Amino acid sequence: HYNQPNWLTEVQDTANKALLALFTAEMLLKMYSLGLQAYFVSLFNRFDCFVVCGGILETILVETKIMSPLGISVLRCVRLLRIFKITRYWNSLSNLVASLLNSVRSIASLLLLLFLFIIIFSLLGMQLFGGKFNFDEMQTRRSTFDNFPQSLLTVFQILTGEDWNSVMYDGIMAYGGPSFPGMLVCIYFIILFI
Amino acid sequence: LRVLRVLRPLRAINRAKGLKHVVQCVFVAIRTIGNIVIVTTLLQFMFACIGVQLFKGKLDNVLAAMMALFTVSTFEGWPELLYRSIDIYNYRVEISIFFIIYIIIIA
Amino acid sequence: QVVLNSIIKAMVPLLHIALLVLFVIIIYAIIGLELFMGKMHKTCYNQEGIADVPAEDDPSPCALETGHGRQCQNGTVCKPGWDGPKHGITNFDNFAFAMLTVFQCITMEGWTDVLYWVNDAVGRDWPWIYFVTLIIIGSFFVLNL
Amino acid sequence: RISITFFRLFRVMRLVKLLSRGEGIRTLLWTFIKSFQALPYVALLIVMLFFIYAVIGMQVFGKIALNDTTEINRNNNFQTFPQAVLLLFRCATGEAWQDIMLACMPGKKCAPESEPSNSTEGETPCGSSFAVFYFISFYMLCAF
Amino acid sequence: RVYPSKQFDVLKDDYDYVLISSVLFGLVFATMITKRLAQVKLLNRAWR
Amino acid sequence: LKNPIRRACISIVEWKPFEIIILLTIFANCVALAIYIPFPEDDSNATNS
Repeated sequence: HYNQPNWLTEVQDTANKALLALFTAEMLLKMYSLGLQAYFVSLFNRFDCFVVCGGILETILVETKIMSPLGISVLRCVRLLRIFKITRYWNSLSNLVASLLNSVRSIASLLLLLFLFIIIFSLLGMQLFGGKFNFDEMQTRRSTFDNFPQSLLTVFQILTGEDWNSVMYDGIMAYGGPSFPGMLVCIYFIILFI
Repeated sequence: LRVLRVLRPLRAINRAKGLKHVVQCVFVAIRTIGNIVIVTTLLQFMFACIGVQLFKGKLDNVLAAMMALFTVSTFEGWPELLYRSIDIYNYRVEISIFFIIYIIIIA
Repeated sequence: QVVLNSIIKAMVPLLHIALLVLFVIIIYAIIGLELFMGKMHKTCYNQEGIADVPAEDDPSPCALETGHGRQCQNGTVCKPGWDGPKHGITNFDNFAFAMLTVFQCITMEGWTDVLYWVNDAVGRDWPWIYFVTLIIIGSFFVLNL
Repeated sequence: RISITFFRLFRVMRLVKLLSRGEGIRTLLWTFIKSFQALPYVALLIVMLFFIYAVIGMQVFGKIALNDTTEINRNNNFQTFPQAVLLLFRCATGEAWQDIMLACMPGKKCAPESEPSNSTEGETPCGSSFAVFYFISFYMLCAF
Repeated sequence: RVYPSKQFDVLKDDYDYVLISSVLFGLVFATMITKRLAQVKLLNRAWR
Repeated sequence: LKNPIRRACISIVEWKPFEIIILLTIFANCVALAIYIPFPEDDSNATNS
C-alpha cells in the first residue's frame, strides 16, 4: 500500500519464493499428465510457461545484487498475468484481448501511414518558417519550428486541435501581416487540420 | 427537494418502447463495465506503485491519483498537461506516455 | 499502396457532401457581414493608444444605450481602433477574416470566446441564436459525414 | 434596416436553391430532415434531461457571484434561466468545462450580500463541491 | 610551426569525403548492374 | 517502339535488391533533409555546404 516498513516487508520476501513452487507443481504435471508436444503447443499455455520461467529466473537473479533490478516490477506484472488465468474463465475479456491482438497487424499499416504523414507535414512546417518565430517579443512561446522534435510535437498538438488558432495567428503574424499576400500561411494550417 | 413535480413525462414517454430495452441492456451490462473499470484501476495501481517506488521521489494515492488527474485528463486537459510541462522536469516523463497508453487502453 | 488507394476511394462518393459545408461556411458568414460590419472598430483606449484594460478585457464601445462596455475605470476614453483580436485577425471586417472566424467557430473550439466578445460589444441576449444554429448545423453535418 | 434585412438574406437564400440543383444529394436531406419519426422520442428525452438538470442548478448554485475576469462574469451569469441554459449547453459540448467545474469551490465566496455573510467565522456560504460528479453524469448521459 | 618533410604523419586538411562516398556508391551500383546483366546473358544464351 | 536489344535488355533490371537500394537512397535523402540546420540567411558552416 505504498508504505515503506521493515518488519513486514521481510515477511513479504520469503513467501514470494514459495509462490514459485505454487506456480510449478501444475507445470510438471501438465508435462506429465499431458503429452510433451501436446500441452507445449497451444499458443496460450506456452505463454504461461514462458512467464513462469522468466519469473523464476528473475527471482533467482534478484536473490543476488543487480543494478537497475526491476525484478519486483516484472514479478508483480507477471502476477497480474495470473489474472489472465481468471481471464481464461469468463471469456468476455479473453475474446476482447484476442481481438486486440488481432487488430494490431492490420492497424500497423495505418499507423505507419499516419506517422509518415505527420513527418512530411512537420518537414514542410520546418522549411516554411525555420525559426522565424521572432514575433518581436521576449515571452517563451510554447511552440516553435526551429528543431525537428519541437516541430513534430507542435504539428501533433495542432492536429489534436488544442490552441492551434493562436499558433496559426503567431505564424501568420511572423512574416505575413494581415494583407492580400499575408494569408498564404493561413491555408497551410487549415489543410493540416482537415 | 423543492419542485420535484415532473413525473408526467415519465408516464407520457412510455409509448415508443424502443428505448426501455436499451436502458435494461445498459443497466445489465453496467456490471461488466464496472468490472473492466476495476481491472483497469488495478493496472493503474500496479503502474503507479512501480513508478512512484522507482521514481517521483519527494525531496495522492497509488490507486486514486491517476483517477484524479484523469478528472482533468479526459482527452481535454492532457494536451494541457503537455502544454504546461513543455517548460521533476524530465524526470520520468514516461508517465505522460503511460497516460497515453492507459487512455489508449481505455480508448 | 492498396491502403492509400482504398482510403482515397472511400472518400470519393462522400465528396458531394463536403461541398455542402462550403455553402454553410458562406451563408452564416454573410449573416455576420450584415450584423457585425465594423462593430469592433470602437475601442476604449485610455489615454493614447493604450486601452483602459489589463490587455485582456474587450474594450466594448461606450454605447448610447449603456449596459455593455461601461468602461468605468475612473476616467475613460472610447475611440475607434483595433482592440479586438490579439493581432487584429479575427475581426469580422475583411470578409476573408470573417470566413476564417466562422471556420474557427465551426470546429467547436473557442467559439464561446468570440460569443462573449460580440455580446459585450453589441449587447446581451440578441445574437446567441446565430451561434447556436451554427453549432447545431455543424453537429448535424458531422453526423451526416 | 437591421433585423428586417432578411431580403438580402433572401439573396443568400437563393444560394440554398443551388442545393436543389443537387437533386441527387437532396434525397439525402429527404432522408434526414424527414427522418423525424424516432427522433421525437430521444429529443423529448434530451429536453427533459435539460429541464431536470437546469431547474436543479438554480437553487443549488444561486448567487453565482458574477465578477469581471474571474471565469464567472456577466457573460458567465447563471441565475438567469436562458443564460443558465447557455452555460449548461457550453458545458455539454466539452468546451473547456473543466474550468467551469473548477469555478465552484467550497472556499469560494458567492455574492456576499446577504445579512449572515459578514465572514465572522471566515466561512464562505457556498459549497457547490458536488457539481463535478453531476456534470460528469450529465456529459455521459448526453453523449450516450 | 614548420614541417621540413611535408607532414607525412597527419592527414591532409583538404580531404574530400563526398567524392570518396560517391565513388564507393558508384562502384557498388556498377557491381550490382554488371552481375545482373551477366546472369541474364547467361540465361538467355542457355535457352538459345 | 523499338525492341531489338536495348528495350529487352533494360526491362530485365527489375531486381528486388534494385528496389531495396532505391528505398535505401530515399531513406538516406529523408534523413539528410531531417537535420538541415536552419539559418537566417545563407550561413555556410561547412554543413549546408
